[PDB]
Amino acid sequence: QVQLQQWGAGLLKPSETLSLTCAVSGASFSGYSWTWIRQSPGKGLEWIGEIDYRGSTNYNPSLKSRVTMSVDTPKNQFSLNLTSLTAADTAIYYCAKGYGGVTLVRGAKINWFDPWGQGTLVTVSSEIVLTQSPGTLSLSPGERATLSCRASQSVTSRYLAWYQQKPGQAPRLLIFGASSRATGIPDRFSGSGSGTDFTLTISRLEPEDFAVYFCQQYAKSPWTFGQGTKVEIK
Amino acid sequence: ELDKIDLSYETTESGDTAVSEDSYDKYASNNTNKEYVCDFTDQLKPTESGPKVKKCEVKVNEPLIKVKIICPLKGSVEKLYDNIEYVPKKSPYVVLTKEETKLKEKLLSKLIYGLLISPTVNEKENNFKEGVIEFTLPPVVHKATVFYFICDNSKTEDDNKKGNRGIVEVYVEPYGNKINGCAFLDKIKMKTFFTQNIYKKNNIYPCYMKLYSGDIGGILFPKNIKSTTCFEEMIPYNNKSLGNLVNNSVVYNKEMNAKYFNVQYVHIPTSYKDTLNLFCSIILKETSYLVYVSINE
Repeated sequence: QVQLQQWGAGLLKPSETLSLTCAVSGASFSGYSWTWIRQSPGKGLEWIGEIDYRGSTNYNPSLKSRVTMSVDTPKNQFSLNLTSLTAADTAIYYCAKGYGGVTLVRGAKINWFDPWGQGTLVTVSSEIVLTQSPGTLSLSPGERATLSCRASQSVTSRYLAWYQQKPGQAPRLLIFGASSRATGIPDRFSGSGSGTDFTLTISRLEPEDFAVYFCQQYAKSPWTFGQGTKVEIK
Repeated sequence: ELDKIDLSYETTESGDTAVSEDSYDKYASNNTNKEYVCDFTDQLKPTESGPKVKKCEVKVNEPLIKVKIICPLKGSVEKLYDNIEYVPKKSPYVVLTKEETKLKEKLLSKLIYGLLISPTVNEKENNFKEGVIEFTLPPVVHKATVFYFICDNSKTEDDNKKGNRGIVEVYVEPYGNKINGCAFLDKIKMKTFFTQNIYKKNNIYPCYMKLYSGDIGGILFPKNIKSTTCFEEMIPYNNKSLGNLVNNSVVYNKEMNAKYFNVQYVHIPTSYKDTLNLFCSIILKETSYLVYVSINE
């Protein structure tokens, strides 16, 4: 029953300051890396930063200058402050629970994000690169879909996760560790790969399995996503 | 006996609970001063939702941290822990490390040089059989380490309720370089951990550990040792124990009863700003060695 309430002013003029807050329930505020993620038109999914109950932070080098995060551990809340706003910052911002598990691999954290928050649209107006193929699959029910995710450099261990984003919804975790089904995930979703080459296989498609699928690496910070693969009917 | 590892033993974090790693209930230890505590007394009771996996993350990046782990005992409350189990049974001398998604038994003393494991916890034995185990981490760790304990109650059944599986994962990050003090030697681990080494056959320079406010000192005592006045009966050359001489200092392994490493450490408080020049001695059986401690010279 992990819920993530999210709120903050969404309609801002340029150069103003964005302020979002997220409140956690059903989970221990200690023991996870509370992260912020935005989905912009064109740019795609982008990891902003993370913060734990002790106040330690990790920010994306691209947004590092303008991003500030805080925690109010008594109330189980954590907050984002993006500054010097521009139109490129218009996007859907997600509160997210990062697993935050420790690993002896340096620069790596077992940090797939699940569950995501509902999302907040912010409108401004008055590294390891993962390349997914194809960009779009057009298939009918009962057929097998095979998706690819290729990294610019080797992903240490198998520190890769896959996400499903049904239309109008936040992403939900499908696979972690490249090939481990998450809780409540049907067996028709299979993950495979290691190193630089990974695939997600949907064996027998069903009408709701037609969504956008993303890969994410957590082997080298900043955590990065693929551009997405859209699965549609034919 | 206490330090006997089974090389064939294998388990997984989830054990036989069917819970995937994304569904663990992770939380942090209750940290107070330099004591990190993972208490499972209230966490593993049989629940409707069980079996749940409850992982307590112990993250250490500072020296001389003491880790306490409380695992409720069978019969402490009737029925609720009737089939409880803990792993390794020889904890804390034996811990679990992750090798290929698998957990296998490893000696904690070989994972971390200098680690203090006392024989007693609160004048009860230092074993999960008494419900509690403790160990103090050293003032220096060079390589990152991750070891686990298990306190599993998922096999306990009460009507339609089942207990939870408890995991403690201790994560030690590197900290420190060398310990201000002396190692009386006869591995490279013994030679690289202390600032001064003292060889038995031909020594020129006696032990001279030079401390300042906030610093950590230590002594690796000779394997063959009769007695030592060091840190309990000290001689100022300017209330004879170092505790009485330096209010609120702390000495680790006062009783020299910790296994493996015949070491005691000292912590000078940052508050202490006065100057002090002390002497103690170490007696062998077969000669004796002189120890000179200066604080804030």
